[PDB]
Amino acid sequence: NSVFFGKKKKVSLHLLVDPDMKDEIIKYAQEKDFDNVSQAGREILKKGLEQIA
Amino acid sequence: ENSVFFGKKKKVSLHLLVDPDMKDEIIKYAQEKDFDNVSQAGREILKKGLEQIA
DNA sequence: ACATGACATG
DNA sequence: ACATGTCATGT
Repeated sequence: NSVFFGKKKKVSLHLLVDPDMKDEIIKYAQEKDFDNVSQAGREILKKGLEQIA
Repeated sequence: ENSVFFGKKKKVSLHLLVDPDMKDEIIKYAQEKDFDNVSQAGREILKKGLEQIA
């Protein structure tokens, strides 16, 4: 991850979520990701994905 | 308005950049489970992820 | 590049 | 009210 030559750019993920859900993600971002919400969203999505398989 | 009084919550925008590989995975899940509705797949996935945390 | 939203079509 | 995308502005 992070910066390096040829690294593929990220793609826009845009969706509507419940207020409570977005708030949990924001709190999580402030405590673990330096308030970077999109970073927090990826970590949580990754955690959600391994629960699928 | 009405639905509001009974607890129906208006959804809010979550906009973030994701690695192309992860999006392909959210999309494959949307295909298998939500009739390709990526937003709905993202909610279900995010919820499972949040359930870990707390 | 990336992070956030405001615009902008179906 | 949703779903998805592209612009635009400040990092």
